[PDB]
Amino acid sequence: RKADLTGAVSVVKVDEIQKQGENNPVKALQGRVPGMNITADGNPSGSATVRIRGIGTLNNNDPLYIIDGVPTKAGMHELNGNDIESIQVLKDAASASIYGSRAANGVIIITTKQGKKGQIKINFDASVSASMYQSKMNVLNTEQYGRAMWQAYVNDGENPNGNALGYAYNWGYNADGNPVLYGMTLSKYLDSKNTMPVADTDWFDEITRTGVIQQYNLSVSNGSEKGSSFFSLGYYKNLGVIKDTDFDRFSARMNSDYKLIDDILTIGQHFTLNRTSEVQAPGGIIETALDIPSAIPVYASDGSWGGPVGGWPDRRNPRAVLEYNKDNRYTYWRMFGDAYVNLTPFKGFNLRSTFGLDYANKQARYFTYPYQEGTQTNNGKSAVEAKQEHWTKWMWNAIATYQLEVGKHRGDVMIGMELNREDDSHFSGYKEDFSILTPDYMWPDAGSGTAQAYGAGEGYSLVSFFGKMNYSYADRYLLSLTLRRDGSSRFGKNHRYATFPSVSLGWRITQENFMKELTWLDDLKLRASWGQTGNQEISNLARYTIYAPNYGTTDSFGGQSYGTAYDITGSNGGGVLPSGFKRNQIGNDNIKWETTTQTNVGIDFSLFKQSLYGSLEYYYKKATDILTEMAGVGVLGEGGSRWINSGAMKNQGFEFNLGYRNKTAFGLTYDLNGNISTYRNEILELPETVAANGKFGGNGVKSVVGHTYGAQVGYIADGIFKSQDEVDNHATQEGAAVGRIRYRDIDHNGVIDERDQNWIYDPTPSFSYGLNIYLEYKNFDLTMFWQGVQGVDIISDVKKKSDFWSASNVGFLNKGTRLLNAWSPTNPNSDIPALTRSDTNNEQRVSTYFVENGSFLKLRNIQLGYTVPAVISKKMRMDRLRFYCSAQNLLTIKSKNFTGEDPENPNFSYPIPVNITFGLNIGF
Amino acid sequence: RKADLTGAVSVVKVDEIQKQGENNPVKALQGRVPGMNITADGNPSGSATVRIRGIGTLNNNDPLYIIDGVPTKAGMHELNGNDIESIQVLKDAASASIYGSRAANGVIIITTKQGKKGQIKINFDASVSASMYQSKMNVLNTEQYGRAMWQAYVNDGENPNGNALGYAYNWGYNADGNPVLYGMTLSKYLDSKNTMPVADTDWFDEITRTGVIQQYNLSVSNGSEKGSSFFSLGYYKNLGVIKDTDFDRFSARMNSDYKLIDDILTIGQHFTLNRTSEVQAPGGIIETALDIPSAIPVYASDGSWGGPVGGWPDRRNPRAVLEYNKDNRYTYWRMFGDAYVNLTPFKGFNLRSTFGLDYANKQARYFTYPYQEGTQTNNGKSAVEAKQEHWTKWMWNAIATYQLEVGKHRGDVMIGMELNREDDSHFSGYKEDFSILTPDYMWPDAGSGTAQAYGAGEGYSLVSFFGKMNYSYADRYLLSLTLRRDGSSRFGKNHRYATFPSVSLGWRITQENFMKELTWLDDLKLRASWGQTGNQEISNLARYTIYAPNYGTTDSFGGQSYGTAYDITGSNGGGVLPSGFKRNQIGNDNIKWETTTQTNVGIDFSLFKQSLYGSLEYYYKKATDILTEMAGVGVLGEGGSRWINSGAMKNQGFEFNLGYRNKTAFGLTYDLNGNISTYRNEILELPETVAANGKFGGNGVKSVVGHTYGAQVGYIADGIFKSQDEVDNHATQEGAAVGRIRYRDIDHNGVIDERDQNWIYDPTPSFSYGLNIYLEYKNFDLTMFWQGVQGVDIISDVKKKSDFWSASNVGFLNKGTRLLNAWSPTNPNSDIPALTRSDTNNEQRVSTYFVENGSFLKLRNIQLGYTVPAVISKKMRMDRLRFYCSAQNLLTIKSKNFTGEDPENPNFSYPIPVNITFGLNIGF
Ligand SMILES: OC[C@H]1O[C@@](CO)(OC[C@H]2O[C@@](CO)(OC[C@H]3O[C@@](CO)(OC[C@H]4O[C@](O)(CO)[C@@H](O)[C@@H]4O)[C@@H](O)[C@@H]3O)[C@@H](O)[C@@H]2O)[C@@H](O)[C@@H]1O
Ligand SMILES: OC[C@H]1O[C@@](CO)(OC[C@H]2O[C@@](CO)(OC[C@H]3O[C@@](CO)(OC[C@H]4O[C@](O)(CO)[C@@H](O)[C@@H]4O)[C@@H](O)[C@@H]3O)[C@@H](O)[C@@H]2O)[C@@H](O)[C@@H]1O
Ligand SMILES: [Mg+2]
Ligand SMILES: [Mg+2]
Repeated sequence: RKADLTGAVSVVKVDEIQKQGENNPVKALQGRVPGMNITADGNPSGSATVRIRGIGTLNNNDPLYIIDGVPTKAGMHELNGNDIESIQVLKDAASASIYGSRAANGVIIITTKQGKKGQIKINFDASVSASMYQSKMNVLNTEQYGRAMWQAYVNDGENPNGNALGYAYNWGYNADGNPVLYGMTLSKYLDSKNTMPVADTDWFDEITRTGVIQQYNLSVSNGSEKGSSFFSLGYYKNLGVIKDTDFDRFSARMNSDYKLIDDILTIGQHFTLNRTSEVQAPGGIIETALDIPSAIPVYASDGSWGGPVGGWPDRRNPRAVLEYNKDNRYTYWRMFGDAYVNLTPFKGFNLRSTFGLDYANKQARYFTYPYQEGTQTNNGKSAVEAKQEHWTKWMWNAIATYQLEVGKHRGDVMIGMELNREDDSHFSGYKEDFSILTPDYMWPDAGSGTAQAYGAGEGYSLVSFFGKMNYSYADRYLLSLTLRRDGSSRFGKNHRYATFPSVSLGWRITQENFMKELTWLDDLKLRASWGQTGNQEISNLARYTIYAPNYGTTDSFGGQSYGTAYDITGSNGGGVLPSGFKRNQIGNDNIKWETTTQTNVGIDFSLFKQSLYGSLEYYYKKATDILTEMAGVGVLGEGGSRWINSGAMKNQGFEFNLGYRNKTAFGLTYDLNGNISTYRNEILELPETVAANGKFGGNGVKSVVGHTYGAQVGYIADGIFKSQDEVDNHATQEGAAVGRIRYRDIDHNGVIDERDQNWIYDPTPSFSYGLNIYLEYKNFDLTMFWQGVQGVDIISDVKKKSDFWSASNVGFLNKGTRLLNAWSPTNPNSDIPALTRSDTNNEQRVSTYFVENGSFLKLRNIQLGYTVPAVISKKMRMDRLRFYCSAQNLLTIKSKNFTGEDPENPNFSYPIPVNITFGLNIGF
Repeated sequence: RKADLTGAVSVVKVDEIQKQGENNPVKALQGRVPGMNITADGNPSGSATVRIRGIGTLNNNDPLYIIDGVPTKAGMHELNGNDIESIQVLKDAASASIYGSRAANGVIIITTKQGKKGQIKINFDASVSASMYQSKMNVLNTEQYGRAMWQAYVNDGENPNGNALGYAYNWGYNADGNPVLYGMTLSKYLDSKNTMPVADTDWFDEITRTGVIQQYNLSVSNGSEKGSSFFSLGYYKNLGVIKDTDFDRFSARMNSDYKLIDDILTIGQHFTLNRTSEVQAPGGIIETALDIPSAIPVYASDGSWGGPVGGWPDRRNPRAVLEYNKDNRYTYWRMFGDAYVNLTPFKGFNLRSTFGLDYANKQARYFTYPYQEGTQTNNGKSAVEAKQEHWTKWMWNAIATYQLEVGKHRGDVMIGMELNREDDSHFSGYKEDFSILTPDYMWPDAGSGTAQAYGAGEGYSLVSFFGKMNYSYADRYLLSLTLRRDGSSRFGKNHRYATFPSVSLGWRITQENFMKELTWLDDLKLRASWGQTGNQEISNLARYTIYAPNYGTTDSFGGQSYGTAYDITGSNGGGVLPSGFKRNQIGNDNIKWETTTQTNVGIDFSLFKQSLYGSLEYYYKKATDILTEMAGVGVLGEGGSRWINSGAMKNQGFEFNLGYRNKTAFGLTYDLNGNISTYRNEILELPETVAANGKFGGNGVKSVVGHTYGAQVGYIADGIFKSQDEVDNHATQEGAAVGRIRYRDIDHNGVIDERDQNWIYDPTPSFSYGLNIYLEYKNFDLTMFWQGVQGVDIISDVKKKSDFWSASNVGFLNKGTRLLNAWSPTNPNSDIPALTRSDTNNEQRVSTYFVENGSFLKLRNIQLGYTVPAVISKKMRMDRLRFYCSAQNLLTIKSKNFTGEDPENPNFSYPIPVNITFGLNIGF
């Protein structure tokens, strides 16, 4: 049962959602909804990025979740998703407009479990899972690193014995004169102090482990004619594959409703409390682990943490970083409550007053221990940072609804007034100069150094007046008209309020009398919708020219703190220096709402006695007057960024969902759910400065206007130079040599320069598809979900340090194993460029070499279960007893062009592990 | 129905509690419970101090509240007391031992409302009240202040015109030579800059207002055979009489219970969330208002805040202080949840697992604005202090109970394991050097001055194993035996655990067959109890020798910060100075539990068909091995304080409760509830240093051992010297003169010295009584509650600055009106000493002059209500509709000896106002 019946509505089967056993219900529906992209890195929390109907705006694209009628934008990883009864996604502007003013990026409706009338039930779910690392990046060992360094040295013509890294090479020349390596030897200690012995260390294995996930839920519901109630307690814990990273969550949900005065009066409430404690991996931990060479031992001779010495590259120990970061635990309390009252003066009139509250508390204590890893140290810096953050959102809604059933005409008229208020604040203290260096002793009162205080606050408000009218004729013709008047505190008084209309039409062809003989065609409906929605998801202080007294107490990297504090006297400090103000941004009083117009056409069909159902959708989204933050022209200096309505986004998309469920003669019930979606995005208008800096694409070389959002311009790599004759024949370029990347001459001017660039990267897949198979046979239920993406290109940063030697910010870094298969006179059948120590050809530039085919098809979740027969369960008095074993991310298929692994996450972010889970469900 | 039936249990009628309309339910029962003292200053919050059975320990005496089986010690002002169904107070150690290990100071049982089976109900309560200031302290106006100053000057023999305060006196001598004042004149401006004009300002009226209190509660309950539920929403707001002080609170409570598996399994939960925002009055605001003379204007000539100039005393403007303190608003979130599960393997066995959580969050932002009030200023100091505090308590309880009903013998055997864990933390940031000086701009990131960070954390744990056995023979002989094994983390391993037994006996005389003819005697029961309880309410870090790195970042008054930071180089600062550690206290590994033995004897009677009921109780409490924090001997220096078991407290008390309810021929129902209680406290053992410093009494002159706790030693004032002959006849003393206080010579040595002191102050009332009258007549209900205290002495600090001139730390301060009635040759019929400018006689010493009779009798709450007749309510479909008007603290009677006002609060704390309230109750 769709709650709109005339728009693009996707209903998610919650039974399959809980089968995957994911903490975040959103992450479970990664590819089960057409026109919906869910990206998850794989960290222990269920945090993920959601994109509905592609990218339709230049500001934040987070969709507006709605739970029990309360809107929000926070992630669902911090909420208990196991007590969800129904999930509805509103991807159409006309359908989602009536649910709030923040429906620009789509609306997701989440309904919590409630006690069913006339029965009382309980459900206890237990789940234990083991997570194993699968995308183990292959890196060179000590011998492989030495061989690669020797190959680079001999390719560059330098003496390999002058590496000054403890490597002694016994090598010679073959008959053809190509250098050949016979053997290598290493000094026992990398330094002259004999404190860092050489060893073969698997850093990826050292920093990874086998995580343990435990989930325990207990829900009880009780219904009655005078009311109903529901109480759920949930516990979740996930240990990440990366060491010293974990996330656990307690959840308590209480829902109830009461009917008084012979069903005239109703009072209901839905409340939930969550407590999530998490230790997160440090930024770029995978990058640090990959960069550090395997020759560095984990522990030194004296038992201290190992580190680079002498000429080894300046890379911190990933194991020591994880050990020091294990105490950076943050606690998050989530408060999601709602109380509603409903009154019915007569049969057709309803008045609902609803109050919703969302209170978020975050407390963190970050520690900075003194470390000395060889030549890497922080000069004995020890510090503590105690941070507190508060978020408070409250919403009040007044709804008046009238329904009439006169003749064959059904008419619903609803009006509503909504008020939203959000207030955010944060404050933190910083202390230094500790002695014991333990979490127990590291408190700000126990410090003896410089102390700093930080603190900020902000907020906004929303006012909405909405009206919805629905007309139904003969249960065959449906018309919907809605109007919205929305205002926000982020705009000036002149442009505070804006009006948004939406219209929807629907015709049930199967109800027409001219096809009564079509018994096979059970149902057929054609619907169209044209709607307008408003977007204002911008900075709260957007229309004000912001001047702030940035003294310079905030930590900055590279010294570009831009603080305002100068020793005008010239006493080299010693006190409070004079301060001032700096401009953060230039205000603009002409900013207004961003108008997104959505046109949707849908065909819903159901054939063979409601067995073969499906829907086909075509949508066109056009966003104009987009509030974009343009940067300064260059001479305007600091604070030149300002918000302006100079954007234009276009999205043309197709979606197709199909489902076929049927039994079998011998007792097998098979249900197949197929889904496919495609979309095309385009940028039509953009400010000149934004197109020049290329923040939305183009890399600052060409304007992204007229091209897909996120498209990147780069060079074209036409293979590599296999001979000097090839170098001479090709157009002249800087750094051209044998074994180097050959760049195509686009304009045929005879020289390779900055103008030989074209559009090479397009982050738009050809189509994303999903397939869910459910089989029931003799109390055995098997679930199998496949998700695939075809026609998508990906930029691989791992390739930059796996296909080249010394292609990073620093040299002598550890590289990938496939680097051993580089081009050489001995091995001419290779496409990887020859190893070198100097990047004369400048191979770090953006080109088609780093663009790979991201197409993949992976088994997201497979589950085999056994249900106890009813007679045994009744003998044990149990209503239901089930067991199941599942595998998540067990198998995947990638393209041959993709040289790396894990096409979903081809970057240095958190890896995606394989989960093996065993679970039980009891229905006492 | 008492939940112990064999111990000292007080049942509080909740219907009368809600009649008073107080935010704190505890404050409502100020004198309705025998042997229970409730002290409330009168601030907008319902904060109050509770003492059960007198003072029985030298450490914190706060009783252990229990709500829904969850123990706590936080005040009930932050919780919603309007949803309470029953209140039980356990003042006996034997009865309260089984409810927790913190029952040393008594246990209060609070039960929340639950849905009654088979019905569904709603109650809406509205209340609007006005609070008016009644205890307006009388202070001298400009003319009265000038007259008093002239009288003091002429009494001291100095020239009154040399006061240098702008007062010019035209005065002369009478026939007898006594000076007489004819007239006075004042300069228009108190300063030479003509910026502070003279005016007659009523500071008490200026800083006080008429407060408004609003209360709105809405509760709904629904019961069924399969479970029950209850949901309550409450809002309270109180504006204090002192300006810029207020307290509001939102409360949401959800209770539910479910019965599954044919009543074998039960799952229940009780949860409440509270949000209290409060701005409190600054410390000593009443004292500051009284001290400042009335001649100081509220506003200066230029419109700025007025302040003293020239020779006027250094007193800050109370109105300006209140105006600057209005932004010191703190927010407090309270989380009180509990979930329990019960299983019955068969008829007589029960297993209960209960988990309770108490989470408290406090966020405050204190502002320090730059002020310049005449000569009073802070050198333009502006600062912000952002403080965050977290408290987290969690308790787990496992209870196994068995009941047998064999023959005439009833046997209950219960065992239980309880675990408690409390963790507290706090951190704050401090910033300075602000420019705009508004709450919006005052944030730590916006500051430009020195920043400080403070932070601390602590906690403790409790483990308890308890067993209770109850035996009943013929429903006539009752025996109870309980044993407790309690351990805490605050002690060492050797003395971690302690054992506490308790025994109770009871005999129902009315059940004996030898008095079957006593029809009038409906019921008579004699009970006795002897129990032992453990007390460990001490500092968490009590057994450790504490060394802390107190750098000196904490604000201190007078410069005694005791920080550890010295400029050993001698560069006058300019950086981080070297620091160290200091000893806070000396540890003691021999500390153990404090053992309190309570012996109670009770007689419960009920006569005339359960119409005249009552109870008489006698209790003896003996606390030994009391954990007291003794100070250093004097040469031990800092950190000499340590915890030791060297205390002994004795309490002998009597209580009597009576109640008579009866109807009348013409239709009047009268219920009278009388209560009386008395107690005597004594200290038997105490450490020598504690007795020497006199922290528990004696004022450091004589040991408090063998005397009542809090007793004070002082001189004896035998009137005043009315002539020189009286001075000559009396024993010689320093400062003796005509009109000065005469001090009795106790030892008859002929000279008044420090040894002429005796016990003068005893803070033990002779008896405290209460009387509640409830009258019902023709739908009119009248409630009248009187509370009286007799035989209590009070030390009046107001007298020190109302009966003397220049008796404070500084001179020329405003004094009371009664100071005008001082002794003089013109007015010899007076007991107030003659005015003087020099305290040669040293009248500031503790003496019987400042000891007054604190006996009082006040109408705590009177309420007249009208209930709509049932037929009209049914016509309007309402189940109940009632209105009421009430007065709180309307009338009081004091003793003639008490020269001041408000005997309950005779100090400079928050005043107690008169409340006039109108309320309505609706039962839809
Ligand atoms: O600084 C960028 C870098 O650091 C992070 C934190 O690791 O961001 C710092 C700030 O992000 C905040 C502000 O909301 O929250 C993000 C983290 O807190 C969590 C807790 O659940 O999310 C809070 C809440 O806000 C979102 O993150 C945004 O809508 C939602 O996803 C979520 O519901 C957690 O998910 C985030 O890690 C604030 O807490 C930090 O000060 C990272 O975000 C980023 O990588
Ligand atoms: O410094 C003494 C003087 O100042 C007060 C605050 O005005 O105490 C200062 C510190 O007391 C703290 C520590 O708990 O709380 C007291 C105030 O906060 C409130 C908020 O509801 O109470 C908090 C919580 O702790 C109790 O006070 C003790 O168990 C409980 O009553 C209550 O549940 C509020 O009631 C108090 O005013 C801390 O907040 C301050 O830093 C006063 O206590 C005292 O007069
Ligand atoms: Mg070219
Ligand atoms: Mg003497």
